[PDB]
Order: sequence, then structure tokens, then C-alpha cells
Amino acid sequence: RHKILHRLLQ
Amino acid sequence: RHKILHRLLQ
Amino acid sequence: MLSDEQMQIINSLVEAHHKTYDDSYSDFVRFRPPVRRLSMLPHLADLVSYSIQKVIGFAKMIPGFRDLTAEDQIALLKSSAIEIIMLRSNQSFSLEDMSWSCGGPDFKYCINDVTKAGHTLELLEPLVKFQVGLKKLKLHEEEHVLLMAICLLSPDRPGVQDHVRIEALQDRLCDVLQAYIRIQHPGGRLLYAKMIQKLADLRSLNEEHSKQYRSLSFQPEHSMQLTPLVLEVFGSEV
Amino acid sequence: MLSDEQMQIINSLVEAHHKTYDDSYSDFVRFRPPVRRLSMLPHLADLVSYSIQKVIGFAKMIPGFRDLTAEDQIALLKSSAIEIIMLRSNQSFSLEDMSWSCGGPDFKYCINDVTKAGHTLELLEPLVKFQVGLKKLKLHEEEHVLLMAICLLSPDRPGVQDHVRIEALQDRLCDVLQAYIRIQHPGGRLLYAKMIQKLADLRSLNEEHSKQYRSLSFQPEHSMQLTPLVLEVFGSEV
Ligand SMILES: C=C1/C(=C\C=C2/CCC[C@]3(C)[C@@H]([C@H](C)[C@H]4CC[C@@H](C(C)(C)O)O4)CC[C@@H]23)C[C@@H](O)C[C@@H]1O
Ligand SMILES: C=C1/C(=C\C=C2/CCC[C@]3(C)[C@@H]([C@H](C)[C@H]4CC[C@@H](C(C)(C)O)O4)CC[C@@H]23)C[C@@H](O)C[C@@H]1O
Repeated sequence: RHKILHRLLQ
Repeated sequence: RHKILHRLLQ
Repeated sequence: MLSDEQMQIINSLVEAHHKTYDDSYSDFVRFRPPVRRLSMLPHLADLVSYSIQKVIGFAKMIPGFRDLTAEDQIALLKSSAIEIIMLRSNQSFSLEDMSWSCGGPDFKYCINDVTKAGHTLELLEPLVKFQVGLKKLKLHEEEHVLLMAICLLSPDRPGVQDHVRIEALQDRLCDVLQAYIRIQHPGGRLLYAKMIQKLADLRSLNEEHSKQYRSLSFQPEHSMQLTPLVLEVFGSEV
Repeated sequence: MLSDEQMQIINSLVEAHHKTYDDSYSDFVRFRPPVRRLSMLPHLADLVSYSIQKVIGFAKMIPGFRDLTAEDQIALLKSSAIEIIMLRSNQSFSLEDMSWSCGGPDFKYCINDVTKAGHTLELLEPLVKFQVGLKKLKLHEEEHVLLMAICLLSPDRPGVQDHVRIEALQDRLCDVLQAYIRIQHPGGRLLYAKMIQKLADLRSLNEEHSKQYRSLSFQPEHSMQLTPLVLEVFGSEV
């Protein structure tokens, strides 16, 4: 998933 | 899953 | 008058609530501190997480709950936790300041604070009016805890398997409550129906909160501020 | 001497690190406060989460990183984050007290503190000796940041697709570093190889930490104290 990671990488 | 819930319900 | 089974149930529920509600609010210092985008969210997330742990501890001591299946326990908790938090929070609420006071002014939450955690007046105004209406009922300790247990045990939650047993437990509790008000609450003639109304209100509040929470938790930059427990319990992944 | 591309890379990495490392440590008050079972875990969990956000911010400004695929970026970050945290933390470390000082004594962490978050001397003693050895290298700012970028860009991480490109970026950085030490670091004759040794050490530290973390995060009563971001990044769910 990695929702937060994806988000933070813009 | 509910890992934490299961745990807390002993 | 009341029976010793009903009385033992009352004694159990009161002891349970005393064991899971800290009137000193001394644990609050352990939360991520309040700040006044969405500055209050870390603090209120920790507050709510702590509170969920408390509700779980309380439910485990409700007569019959920990005889239900783990599935039913989880379903009842995931459906009702937000409502029990709203209910149990009345104990720190104040008609004077129209807000929740948990010790110092650091841990004093008005509508604006909760606005700074992502919620709108569409939830917060009904929530406050519910708090005030409930506070004006001036429930006895016994009635407060019975109402929490009753709310917890509604069998018309999604995910619930054993409707009949859960409804049995809930009914026993309701009889305990109605009798208690009959025998022990002077001028409480109209009380039981009012309390039942408050349960309905809780359903509406639950509805609204679940929408706004769905909104919040869909944004990773905000959900990352939530706690694991909060994410599990308010999560939809049942 | 050095080239303007190499120099621009150095300038970029330094600016990146300055943008993502706060020497005031003023954000630390926002963490769940320290406590001295596993009393320090909430605080150190918040510290590490905050730090992961920082490492991500830094990586996004490494020349070429945000041209990699999201998959490769995620893989590089999940594999290297703990190592970059260990590296970047040297800046707050002190040979005097043999521990990390981030402002007041509240945010002063010795071995025992980290023991109170679930870790053992099998990790903490090597970690401390690594900190001391690295501090005695007395790296220039430029060298510190180059080493972080290099650590981040190792292509021999699990999950990595574009080995060749990642290794290209990493090589360019290594040339930048070796040249920098040649031209700009007096008596740095032996330095580059020592720094490379420190990267190897980081691999061992990573290994040990991952085992102890696996231990910790397998227990729900402790993992519930972790943050969403920490759980994602140190998670195995890639
Ligand atoms: C939670 C408790 C107390 C206060 C509860 C409050 C006052 C602050 C705002 C709260 C926490 C509401 C908001 C809407 C919470 C519910 C979930 C949470 C998030 C996750 C942000 O939606 O927001 C629910 C009850 C509201 C204090 C004290 O009585 C203990 C009690 O358990
Ligand atoms: C993280 C930083 C700083 C200190 C880092 C420290 C000192 C305290 C203990 C830490 C956080 C170690 C322990 C082992 C952390 C790593 C993950 C975390 C858990 C999740 C508990 O395993 O424990 C890693 C670097 C260790 C302070 C400052 O230099 C900023 C820097 O980013």
C-alpha cells in the first residue's frame, strides 16, 4: 500500500 | 486483521 | 423494588467505570500536547486512542460481554466506540463553559479546538447540544453507566452475528435501568424515554462523525497523525 | 580540483540537509514526552517518525532521486531510512556524555533511555561505538551530507528495480566525495575508506535493529505505541 510514503514523496 | 483489538480483549 | 442480580449488575458496571475513568485526568500529560493546519489533531487523536482503550476495558467487565465471540465483541466495539466516548465525555463537560474541562486550561476543549482537528459545526454543534441536553438530565452514576453498557450492547450494529443473545443482555440491562429509575430516581417518571432518545441522538452523531472521519482519514497527511488503535477501531476493515 | 557539476551537487545536498535538519530541536516538544514498561517508546517513536519525514524530505532533493520510480524511491527509503537516521543523529551526539543531546536534558538520550524503548545492548553498544567512531572522523558538513546521500542510493537494497541508474547516481556521488576529500580535506588521505567502512557498519546496525524491531512490532501492546509512518517504513509489507 504505502499510502503515507506515496503522499510524502509528492 | 484487528491485531490491537484482539490483543486488548485479552 | 430491585433484585440482587440487577443490583449486582449495577455494582459491576459502576466498579468497571470507576476502574476505567480517571477523574484526575493525570494521564493527559502523556499525550502529544495541544496546539492552538489541524493543530489540535495530534492531541485529540491521543485523547481518543487512550479513551478507546478505556471503553474496551469497560466492555470487558460488562456482564456477558466477554462471553460473546471475539467477532461480536469487535463488531460491537467498532460500531459503538465513538458513541461511548461521546457519552463518557459528559463527565468532564461543563454547562458553564459549554465545553470539556479535564484539569488545567491546557486540557480544556471548546468547539474551536475540535475545529482544529478537522471537524465542522455540522458535527460539533449537534455534539455540544447533545452534551448539554445530557448534562441537564443529571443522571445518577448508576444510570450513566447503565446507558453506556446499553449503548454498547445494541445488537442492531453491522457485523453482529448473535443478535438474540446480545439483545438478551441488552434487555436485561434495560430492565435494570427502568427499575432503577422507578424505585431510586425521584421525579424520574419521564427519564427512561429521554435516555432512549439520547441513544438515538448518538446514532445521528455517529453517522455525521463517521462521514467527517472518512474525509479526514482519506488524506494521508492527516491520517498519519492518527494512532494505530484509532485507525483500527474507526477503520472500515472489518 | 572539483567541477561545477560536482560543486552544484555538494551545494544541493548541503542546502537539502539544512532544510531538513533543525538545529534548534524546537519541534521536539510536540512529541509524546519522555518518561524514565518501555516508558521511552512513545517519545522515541515520535522522534523517529519525525526523522523519517525529514529523511524523505532530504531524499526528494538528492539530484536524480525524484527521477527514479516511486517503487524505487520507496524501496530505497524502506531499506535505508534507519541507516540515515543513525547517520544524521551523529550531529546531536556528544563524545563527552556518550549520548545524543537535543536541547534540554529532557531531550538528552543515553543508552538506558533507548533500553526503555525495547532495545538491547546487542544493538545499543555497537550503535554507540559507531556514533563515537563516526564523530571522531570529524567530517565536514559536505562529507556528512554526501555520505547520507550515498547511503541512500545503494542499489543493493532488496526491492530495487533500476540497479544500473541507481548505481550511476551513487557512483557520481562517490566521485564527488573522493575528489572533495582529495582537494579540500587536509590529512584526509585515509578518510574515504573509513567512511566506506562506516557504511558497512550501518549495514550491520540495520540488521540488528531490524531483528529487534521485528520482535517489538510483533507485540500489539507495543506496536500500538508506534506511529503510522514508522509502521509503514519499517514494515515488511513491500
Ligand atoms: C474523550 C473524552 C473527553 C472528551 C471528549 C471530547 C472532547 C474533545 C473532542 C472529542 C474527542 C470529539 C471528537 C469528534 C473526536 C472523536 C474522534 C476524533 C477524531 C479521530 C479526530 O475524529 O474526534 C469526540 C468526543 C469529544 C474527556 C474526558 O471526559 C474523557 C473522555 O473519554
Ligand atoms: C533521530 C535523531 C536523533 C537521535 C537518534 C537516536 C537517539 C535515540 C535512539 C535512536 C532513535 C535509535 C533507536 C534504535 C530507534 C531507531 C528506531 C526506533 C524504534 C522504532 C524504537 O526501534 O528506535 C536510532 C537512532 C537513535 C536526534 C537528532 O540528531 C535528530 C535525529 O534524526
